[PDB]
Amino acid sequence: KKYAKSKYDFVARNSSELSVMKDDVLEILDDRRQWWKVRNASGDSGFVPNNILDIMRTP
Amino acid sequence: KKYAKSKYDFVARNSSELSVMKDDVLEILDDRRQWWKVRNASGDSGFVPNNILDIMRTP
Repeated sequence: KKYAKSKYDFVARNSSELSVMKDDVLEILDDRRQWWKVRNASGDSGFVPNNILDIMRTP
Repeated sequence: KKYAKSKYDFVARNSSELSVMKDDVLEILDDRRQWWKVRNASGDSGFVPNNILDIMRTP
């Protein structure tokens, strides 16, 4: 059972994000695995775990 | 534009998560800011940026 407290307010820019108020206590899920917000080829947007993604860059 | 390629498949379990297939090319949003999956006092699940949170621990 991992917990954290929000130091600042956070307003979700859309329904896929979660709004929180300063001092709110939250339970951290998935064992702190980190996520990135991404958009696919068809314009769909959402969160994906970043440990299975590889950044693409010029050689 | 910043892009990443998925190395494995990922099946969304929530409407805020985006299902992806191996080899899919995704556009990374929010300048790669890192997010955590959390659950609030109300029991709702969601994503919040991890840099506004202070970890909490009991001695």
